[PDB]
Amino acid sequence: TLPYLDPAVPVADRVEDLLARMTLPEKVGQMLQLDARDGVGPAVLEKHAGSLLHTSPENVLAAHELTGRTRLRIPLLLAEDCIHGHSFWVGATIFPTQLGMAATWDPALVEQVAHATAVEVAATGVHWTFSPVLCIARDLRWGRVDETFGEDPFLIGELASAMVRGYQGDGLSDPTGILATAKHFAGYSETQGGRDASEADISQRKLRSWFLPPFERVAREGCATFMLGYQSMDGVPVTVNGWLLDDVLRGEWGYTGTLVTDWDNVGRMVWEQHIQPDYVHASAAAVRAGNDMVMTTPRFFEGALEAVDRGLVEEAAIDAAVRRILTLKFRLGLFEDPRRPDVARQQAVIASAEHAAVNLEVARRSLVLLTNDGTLPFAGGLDRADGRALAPAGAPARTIAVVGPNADDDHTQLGDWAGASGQADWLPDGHPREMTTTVLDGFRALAPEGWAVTHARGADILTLAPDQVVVPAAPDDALIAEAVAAARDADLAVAVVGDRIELVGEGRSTATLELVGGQVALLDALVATGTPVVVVVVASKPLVLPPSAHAAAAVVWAANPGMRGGQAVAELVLGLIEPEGRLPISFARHAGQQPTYYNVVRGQHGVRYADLTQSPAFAFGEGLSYTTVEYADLRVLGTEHGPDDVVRAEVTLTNTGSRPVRETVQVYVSDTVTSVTWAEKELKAYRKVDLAPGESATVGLEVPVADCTLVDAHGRRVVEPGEFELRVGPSSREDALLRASFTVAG
Amino acid sequence: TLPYLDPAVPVADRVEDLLARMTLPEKVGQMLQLDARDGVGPAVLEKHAGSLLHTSPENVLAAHELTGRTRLRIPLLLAEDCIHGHSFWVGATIFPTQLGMAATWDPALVEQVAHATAVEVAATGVHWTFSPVLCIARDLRWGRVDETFGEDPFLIGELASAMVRGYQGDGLSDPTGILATAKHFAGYSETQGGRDASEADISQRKLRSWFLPPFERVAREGCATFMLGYQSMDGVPVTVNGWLLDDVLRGEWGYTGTLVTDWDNVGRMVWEQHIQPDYVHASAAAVRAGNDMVMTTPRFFEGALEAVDRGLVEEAAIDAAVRRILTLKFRLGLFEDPRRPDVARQQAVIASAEHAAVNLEVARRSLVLLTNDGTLPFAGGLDRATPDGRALAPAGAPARTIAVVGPNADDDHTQLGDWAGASGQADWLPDGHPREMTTTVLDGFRALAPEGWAVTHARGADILTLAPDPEQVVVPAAPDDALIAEAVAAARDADLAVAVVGDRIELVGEGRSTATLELVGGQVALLDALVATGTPVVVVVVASKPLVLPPSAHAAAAVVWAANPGMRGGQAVAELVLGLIEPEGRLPISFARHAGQQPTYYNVVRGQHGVRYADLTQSPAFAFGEGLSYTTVEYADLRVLGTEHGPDDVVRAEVTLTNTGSRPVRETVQVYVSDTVTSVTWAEKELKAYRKVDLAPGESATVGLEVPVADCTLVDAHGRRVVEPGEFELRVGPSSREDALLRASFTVA
Ligand SMILES: OC[C@H]1O[C@@H](O)[C@H](O)[C@@H](O)[C@@H]1O
Ligand SMILES: OC[C@H]1O[C@@H](O)[C@H](O)[C@@H](O)[C@@H]1O
Ligand SMILES: [Ca+2]
Ligand SMILES: [Ca+2]
Repeated sequence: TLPYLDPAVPVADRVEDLLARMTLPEKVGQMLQLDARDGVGPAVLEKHAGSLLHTSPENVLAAHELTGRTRLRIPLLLAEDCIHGHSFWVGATIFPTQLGMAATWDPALVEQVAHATAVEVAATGVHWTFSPVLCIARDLRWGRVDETFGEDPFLIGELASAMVRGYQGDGLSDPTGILATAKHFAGYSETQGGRDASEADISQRKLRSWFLPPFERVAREGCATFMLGYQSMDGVPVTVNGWLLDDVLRGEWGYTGTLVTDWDNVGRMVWEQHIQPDYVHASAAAVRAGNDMVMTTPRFFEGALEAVDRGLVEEAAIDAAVRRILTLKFRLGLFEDPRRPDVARQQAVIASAEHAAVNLEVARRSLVLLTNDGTLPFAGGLDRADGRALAPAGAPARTIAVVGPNADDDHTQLGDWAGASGQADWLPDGHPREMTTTVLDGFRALAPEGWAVTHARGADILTLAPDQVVVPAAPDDALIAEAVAAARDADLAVAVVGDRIELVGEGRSTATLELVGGQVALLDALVATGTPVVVVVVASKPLVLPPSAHAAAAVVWAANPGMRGGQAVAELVLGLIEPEGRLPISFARHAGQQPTYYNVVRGQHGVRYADLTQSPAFAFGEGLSYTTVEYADLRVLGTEHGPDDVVRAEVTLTNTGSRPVRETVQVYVSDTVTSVTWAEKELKAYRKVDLAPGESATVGLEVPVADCTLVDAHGRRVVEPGEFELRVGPSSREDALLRASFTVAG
Repeated sequence: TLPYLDPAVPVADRVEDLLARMTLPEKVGQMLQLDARDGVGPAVLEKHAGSLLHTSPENVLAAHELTGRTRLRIPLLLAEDCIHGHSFWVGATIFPTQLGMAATWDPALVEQVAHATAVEVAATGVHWTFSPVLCIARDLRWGRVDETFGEDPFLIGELASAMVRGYQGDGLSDPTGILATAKHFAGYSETQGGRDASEADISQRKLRSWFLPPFERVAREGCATFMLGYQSMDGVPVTVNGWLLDDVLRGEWGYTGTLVTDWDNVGRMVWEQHIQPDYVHASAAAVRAGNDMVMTTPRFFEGALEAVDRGLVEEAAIDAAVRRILTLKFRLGLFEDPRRPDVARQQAVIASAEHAAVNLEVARRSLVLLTNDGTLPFAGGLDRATPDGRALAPAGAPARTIAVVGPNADDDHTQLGDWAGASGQADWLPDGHPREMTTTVLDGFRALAPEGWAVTHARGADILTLAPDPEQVVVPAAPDDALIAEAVAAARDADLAVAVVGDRIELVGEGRSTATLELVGGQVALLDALVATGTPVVVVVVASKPLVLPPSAHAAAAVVWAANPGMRGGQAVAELVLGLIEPEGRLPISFARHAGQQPTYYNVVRGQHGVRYADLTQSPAFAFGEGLSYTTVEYADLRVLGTEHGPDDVVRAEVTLTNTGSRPVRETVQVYVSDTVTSVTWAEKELKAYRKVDLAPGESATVGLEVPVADCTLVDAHGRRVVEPGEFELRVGPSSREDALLRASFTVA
């Protein structure tokens, strides 16, 4: 012999050949992507699926052998959520969540993570990861903030671009490359009340301004697939949104990649949005809008059939989709080699030592030290003789009390979309305990031999009940008394607090942003012992911390740091490493304070709620080191530019302290007068700079003029001639930014 | 002639004769509305202003004398904020705020308030009120929620239409009529963060869905002027927003009234929104967009003169604006009668007996009883001997002590709310209105309590002080142990504790949004302590807007929402607590449990994955429409009388109500429409009609309901309001709570 089974015939012909031998039930199924957990058998055979997701290792094998038993035997596309590591492979390297990786501000490192993940993923016979996420964290209430790279469009585009580069490798012929997905196109992250897939009150211009830039960048860099979001946007769900799918994605951007809906997007139009009366119309509408893959809407099988029967859609539309789908499978060589799982390769690469080393580096670089009264690094800092630290001169016997509900919780440390977070029914126990170092484990392994590490759960967070729902745990006096006694008997109290899976993720938005359960009572009682308290926040997203946390000696943000996270936290507290992370997201002081992202649009009357500052608790870009860096002399080198030039500048940094630092210099551009209202400033560039104690460096900086854009009326992204301001410094706080003027002429 | 002074000459000819004699500075000046507080001399003489606002009484007489000294002697328009009464006339009738009056759900009553206000205003020489407010209260953080009629487009249209009818009376010839203003067109109440005039991230469809309907109503009913909002909307401030001004207001609606900007809109485009490099270009854009009156941007005078000289705008665009302004003045007859203030007329009508009686009725009907474990009406309820005097001690309660506590229990300024007296916007009333005209909660209990009862008072908490910014700043007061202990001691020696809690002016209004919605200062500690005494506590909320109440308030005996009830509000609360009146009010707005719970307005758009926040219910603390009486009312037989209707038809229906208790009630029956399946995502339900029913104890009544099919619309994609054929549910009950609502379906083919 047949022509579609001939690797000498071009793709287009083998497509048309194969299409000609397919029924209409087999063409409809070729768009289908079904849940493998409801039976691989009926999905490959009765329905004629083109793809499977959520496929356990046994079902992966079973699917390949059910393919030999179909009539034409089209190779399946096997897709999995490999969100920060091979999420659901029992012994895989699990990395920090995307939010924790964003704090490294290190795209070369994030490339390495995506590549490491791809090597592990390809070994298990999965071709397609639903990753990276390009949503922008603009409402902290949203449950899925942990899955974003934060609140800046530019940083998100940098890190997601690096993820796509790493996953896909060299192309459709790389053995260890996989298909990436630009995920939740577009606007899914800012919906009413921060709720999951409520209405997005987002106009075309608002979408173009803060949501589309990351997607457009990966779209022109070769991201293989895009995934359509759940949410209705200005009344119209993305699945049937011709403006976004056609005029933008296919039209303005010229994107030739493949589209997959989100889970039951077609069905939800019936029973949840109530914009379709039945599954035949719903199927029909999704066909007209230009969908390729329909994810987990089984009724789309008979729905799209009943709909071509009753003439609601022609057969020639189904063909257009099946054409782009089979084109992809043919371009991967899947009819030649279906990329079966190779057990020998699994044993060679999965959880390899060099993957663990990548994971440790991200962990170490992602921790953000937020406050520090000088208690850290503990006891002045430690050296090693890896290996155990030596006790410092004059600190022979110290006790570190590690307390709080997240101190030894390795499930919460891995976060959502990993292990037993719930989307895979084949890991009820999650990942092997030995692969994860909790905060407790980290101090126990690295403390000097004359030191002691004690442990006390000090608070619970919650229990489940029916009204199903989270019941916050009361403060529990015996539990707190025990943690207090441990702190009263120690030199340092390390309180590990945060959230956990029932307060994170899909359907689990939160309204208060506060520590649920006994944690606030715990923190109050720990701080009142007078033992210095380091608050380590292991949580999916930024939380409102209580006053006692701002009275504590130090605060470390760890954002679900993954499998080596506890090692990094212990190294940071002991001074075995220097802090390097910077916030990719602002921390609100109160849920009502929002919006707290740094790029707020000008215009407000006043600067202040009558009852509350508008200053965020912690701002985008901020983070401490163990030294002090002085910023001085920002000079724009030639202040006049045309629309294709580059703004070049210099700033001088001085390490005026006693320890080395890797500083992250941040470059913001402010457009002084704009035709339409615009952000007060936007991040456009950054540079990491290594500085030895006492070393001073003059640093070259650099922003393309073609990036100093806004979206005007009509909706064009243009550079507008006028005065500009360059703002350079260690964070987004205005009292930390040097500034210098420049101008763009026509 | 001169023909412009000839009332025999048709108006358009008089306009055109006067326009032709005007210099360019005189024409630009006619577009200025200047702040009379800054000096009435330069405004009228040097700047040739067409209008003044915030004009003190001595400045009103001065303004007329100055007009006689100008070249053209064009009579001024004197405009004022008369927002719930003549706000800034030292002894005028101050009614409840708009949020207070909305709880009455009574447009005929609201029309009488506006009429009474208009009679008082017109006696003082003011021609034009910047009222009513049509904004929709959709973010409770917003500082101006008290200026709205709540969160429902339909109720806002009803009451805003009543205000416009009352103010304007018989029209331009009516001596007690005044111009109304449809204020903050449009989208000003839902901006980022609930902040004052941040970005409104409002698309065209959303603006049409929830914000435009009440503006469209009063525009076709003849509202004389529209005020353009501060805020930038999808990048473009209303002031220069061609889609809103031309395509909608003057295109689709054919609106022919006069436009006025909000305060310094034009200049704000330079120094605040940063969309204009200088005032010349800001003035030019404002003229190009089609503005008429430019409020309090005095630099518009030079800027527009430079803009014409440099050729940025054509002089004929100025002429167009001056034509519309002059036409209004001619049609009002200001060139024949400029409507001088009248001292004899002031004495006749201001703070009159019949105006205080309208005030009393609004106040009584506005209180909302939200919770009640049976403690109310206190001691079983009282009677009067004398529909005015003290109540008599009832059977079984000869001696009772009432302890009136709380920061707002005796504070006349807070009870009147923003936009009244000493609220800040007028500088000639330093002590506000005369103390004796306002009955505080305390005053009311002291006047109504039977002879053998005693009324005590303890301030129990402070709310705030002011301080300089930790770079003018609200500093929440600490809980004060002595002051708490004094209110605790008063409560322990009492039968009932009436805790009057809320906010005050520094936590309310322009530039004064709130993030937490909680009671500020020592109020929470005071409530905790009071509830723990064992004496039953009635929590009375005198505040501008719905506050999140602490747990102790939900454990108290009863909770009463009063929303700044005006000068008689304390009489009303005392009467309510004593059972001298029945509760009638119903919430025009929902109460959130936490700022992070929003949105909590009843008409939320479908689509959410899940029902609740993982840490918190989405159920509001109190919902749109609810409110208790002192009796019980059953809703029984909801029946749609014929379920087939077409585009011109009327859905009719019956429901049966029974007063199964021992006490009379005026119940507010509420009618909601749900569009079961829509082409676009839409609200789960919307209020479309309501009706008040009187019921004596034991009485039943079958009640007829009608909703025009032409109101069961949605805004589709393409953005156009249409009834979509299909299935609908009719939901009828005493509130917007789904478990209080009978339902019946019907079809619109
Ligand atoms: O499992 C496949 C998909 O399930 C969905 O419900 C989530 O929104 C996506 O994040 C995910 O890729
Ligand atoms: O005072 C006149 C006007 O300017 C501003 O202070 C307010 O936004 C308006 O509501 C008011 O009508
Ligand atoms: Ca500019
Ligand atoms: Ca319908």
